Amino acid sequence: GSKDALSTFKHTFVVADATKDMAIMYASAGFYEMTQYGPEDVIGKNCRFLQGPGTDTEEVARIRRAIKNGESHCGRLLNYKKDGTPFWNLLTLAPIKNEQGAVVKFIGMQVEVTQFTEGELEKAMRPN
Ligand SMILES: Cc1cc2nc3c(=O)[nH]c(=O)nc-3n(C[C@H](O)[C@H](O)[C@H](O)COP(=O)(O)O)c2cc1C
Repeated sequence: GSKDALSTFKHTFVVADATKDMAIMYASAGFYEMTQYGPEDVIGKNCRFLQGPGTDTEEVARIRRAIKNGESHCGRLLNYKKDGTPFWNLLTLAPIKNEQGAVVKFIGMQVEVTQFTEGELEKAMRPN
């Protein structure tokens, strides 16, 4: 669920400033809760700091290329919370362009992968 109303009180995202080398300019409350990092470790930084051992170099290259090309993208990447816990991050990226069509910012929406249970599916599919 995206390309739909987005606020911090519900969602996990960050916003990068393309005019400052894609440094994060804003992070939702969910982002801090998910990663365990606080603003002092995030604002002004690049989100690559979440990557670590075993993060897939070819998925990282696909992200880098999508951003350079100004394209939307998603891919699952291994990331690490502040305590060193690995987690799978389903990262969706979307450019933000000005009226001249230049990329000025990127939004990144992260979803920490959790197991989806037969019970949760029953709830999703449960009629009417
Ligand atoms: C808005 C935005 C959000 C991002 N969020 C994450 C993230 O949650 N985890 C991550 O590993 N990389 C994230 N990235 C990707 C890195 O910032 C970086 O673009 C990627 O590692 C590829 O560039 P590099 O090869 O220079 O590291 C995000 C990028 C952007 C632009």
